[PDB]
Amino acid sequence: MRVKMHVKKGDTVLVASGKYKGRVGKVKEVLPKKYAVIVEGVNIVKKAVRVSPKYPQGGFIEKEAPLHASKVRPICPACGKPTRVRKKFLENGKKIRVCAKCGGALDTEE
Amino acid sequence: MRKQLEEARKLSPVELEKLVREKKRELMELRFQASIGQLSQNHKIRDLKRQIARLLTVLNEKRRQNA
Amino acid sequence: TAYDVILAPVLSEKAYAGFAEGKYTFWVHPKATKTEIKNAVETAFKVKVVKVNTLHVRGKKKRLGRYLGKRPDRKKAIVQVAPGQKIEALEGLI
RNA sequence: GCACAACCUGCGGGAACCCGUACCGCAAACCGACACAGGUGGGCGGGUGCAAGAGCACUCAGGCGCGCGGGAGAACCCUCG
RNA sequence: CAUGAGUAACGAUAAAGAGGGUGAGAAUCCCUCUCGCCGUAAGCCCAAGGGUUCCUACGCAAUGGUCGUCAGCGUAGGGUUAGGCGGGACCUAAGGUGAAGCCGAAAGGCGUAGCCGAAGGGCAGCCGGUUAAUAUUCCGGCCCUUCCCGCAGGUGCGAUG
RNA sequence: GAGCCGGUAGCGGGCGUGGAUCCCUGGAUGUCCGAAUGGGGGAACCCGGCCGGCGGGAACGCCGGUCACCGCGCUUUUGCGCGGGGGGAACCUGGGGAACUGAAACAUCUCAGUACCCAGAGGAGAGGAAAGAGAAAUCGACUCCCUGAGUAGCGGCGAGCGAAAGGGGACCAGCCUAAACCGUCCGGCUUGUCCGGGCGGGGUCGUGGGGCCCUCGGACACCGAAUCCCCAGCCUAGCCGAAGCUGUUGGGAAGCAGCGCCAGAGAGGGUGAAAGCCCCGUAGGCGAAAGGUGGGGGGAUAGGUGAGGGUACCCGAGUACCCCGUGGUUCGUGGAGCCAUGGGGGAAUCUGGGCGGACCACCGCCUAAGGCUAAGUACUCCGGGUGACCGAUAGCGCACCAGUACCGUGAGGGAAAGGUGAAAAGAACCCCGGGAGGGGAGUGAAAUAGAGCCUGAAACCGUGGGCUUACAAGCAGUCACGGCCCCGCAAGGGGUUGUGGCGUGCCUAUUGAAGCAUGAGCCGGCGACUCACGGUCGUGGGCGAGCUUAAGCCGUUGAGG
Repeated sequence: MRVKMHVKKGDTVLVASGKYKGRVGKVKEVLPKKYAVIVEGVNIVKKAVRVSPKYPQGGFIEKEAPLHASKVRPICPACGKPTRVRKKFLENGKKIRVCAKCGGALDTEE
Repeated sequence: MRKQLEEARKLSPVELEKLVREKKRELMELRFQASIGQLSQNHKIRDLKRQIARLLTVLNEKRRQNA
Repeated sequence: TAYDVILAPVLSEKAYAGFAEGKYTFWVHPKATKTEIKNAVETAFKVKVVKVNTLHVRGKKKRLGRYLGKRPDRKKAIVQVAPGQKIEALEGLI
């Protein structure tokens, strides 16, 4: 939780929570880790405006706070994140490797 | 428009001259716009300014190289 | 530096009528010489600078939560045509 | 230097920018920490009457009615007969 | 946070009464009608100084020494433009500066000259009309101002000593 | 490394893994003011003269490049080409320089060369190779620390004030120029043989230097940046990086419980209540760059140093020195020395001349009246870190739109206000109402957590209930008892009082107070016998000879030696 981070759009687990049921992290800041797991919001029973239906009450409430979420999940769930061994000419690949592994290859899924 | 960075690289005296001048006029156009299209304009304004700015950065670079 | 442009039309109401038959009013770079008006005028809108006058105004009365202010400097200048040409679209407009 | 292109003088042609006005402004907006009856510069100061007159009394225009109200109205200070 | 106190006090003894109106509510806003006090001022006017505000539109919980649907109050928007008005684009006194110069332990003291420096000098317009709002600045009628290019006529013209 | 269009989140539109946000280093215009300097001027705004440009050309007017002053050296003609100036919290040098208070008065004296006005060099200057010390046939630059005695001493010898060599320590380069003599030279005057100024050898370190005669001499030394190349220390971006889940009481768990885990890294904070194994690029260790800075280690660049006697001498300051008029200094007038200067006098080249002892006779000392700089103590703007250092009236006053509000003419003075909650889910919607605001619904774990909204007490005002009160004289009260009402099993315990007994309120300064002497408006938070040394007496503790400053050194803990 700093100028540096955890997972990004990613897809991860909820340990100390109420859901645990991991899923799509719609957006995650740089400093306040502020990340939305699309896993628990509300309605803000909207303005009474025609902003929302003239008869409103916003629906998708999803600002995800706490940072006990168990980011990253290869064939393994709760795991920290490795770093590199480069291996290839100019190779950062700070992919995530521990027990199972996941790096969010630019392919099949984030 | 790093590409624009390029064109930049490309032109010289009277060129960059009237280029940035006319472009500038363009942004004027914007100024005018201050109450019409507007919405998608935004960018014509901010970026266009940044652009012409570059124009100047260059003139400086070149003729500076000169004298 | 030398980017000729130096203005923002006087979207102002009262100023309208003038636009309407022979003169036109606008906001101009608080500074341009009146002859500056004549030139920006002339080469800018391809016209015939006639009667170039000037006025200025700063802002008064803007309360800001816990502190306050009243705005910056808005400059006014009016220039007239020779035949009644140019500014067309602008004018039909507002 | 001028004096052949300097100045005096007509007509034609063409020029002329910078900062300024709003309104208050013998005064609740200027000065007394207050919508404080204090002070603060020059412009006839309309008219009738009075010997004269910006004083006098009623007024011209023009300006008000002071900004907390109604109430009976005895003590007594005030103001005045 | 109490207390005399819900008494003392409302800023001038230049008085006001009505009708209708608008309003959630109008002694305390708007018209209009009776009425008193100014008038030589409670006139208008330039200037100073204030610098918002002025207007037009909404609003009043704060503010006016209660009111208050009123405001110079709050919110927003628009509002003053001049070759000839003024001041500089010129003149200068007192007077400040100050190249020189005389002078202090230092910082300065004194200072011609040239300069800065005034509703004191000097200079070319006025009146009638138009905006919520500004005017000899805008419009219009009428009257000019110098400086530049020329041409036409005219001359020892030509400093600022 | 994959998200950003600063604090605004909202509107209305976007850029970007063909390194977008952003961290750094060097880039570009870089408005007008401010040393301002082209001129003026109430700064932050009005004027002007030169070449370029554009426009309606000339007049107008903008971008532009343009044009003080100073002294400073150069071609006297470039007046071309430099310098400075303008700052800066504290430290710093010199310039000039004060009352209080003490001396329980106070004129010598005192605070003190302190406060303050100034000028100025810095990043630190200051001082800095001896006409020194000191008396031993001794030392050896300068500066700062400990010690040197608070003795030696200065003095209405009174208040008081108060050294210096040495020693312990730290830090240790030393280097130079006119100094006529050399010759060289150009100018000289005026010509021969004087002066003037350039090159030098000489360019004194603890004493020679020069000129004549002879012995001479044929590779180790670097600066105070001489100087250059580097590992350039950093600057700000870097990187990794140790191990748990199941359960479980909970709105929560990181907690209780179960088993499995790390560790050259149990420093800390952060993740809805207290984790080594969850967040943290930290302690673990390592990391890294082509710019901006150098001591080291080494090189090279190395100016310039680095011999012997002989001989008539000429060769570091214009004033030393002595009279009085004065400064320093532990010295205040004195037997009073040395350095230092304001007046008048007014010279010596190493048999020279000040210095030890006022002075005289001695020995001894040092070598003056020029020049340069490093290194060790100071200082704190600014950065980092640690705190038997502070919690919102203490802390900077100042924890965040406080050096601003606001008073003063200016000079100048100089507040307050920190927290809703775990996260915004912070309040659709219905109902009295002009509005506020008020009842509901939803929030939620709570909303007596609801927007000035945590914890949220005292003071004061309020709504209801208990006892009590209209023949009463009293700070208060309070001992007694009787009537009420209360918990009560009773014992009895509560609150409330009518009858009666006896009762001058507290602080300060008083022979002396009820005060009519005083302080006292009520609540709340602030609100005052310390610290450093000297000492001094005690007494708790180590040896009798007992104890250790300044430092050098090891030092998460930094461990003490």
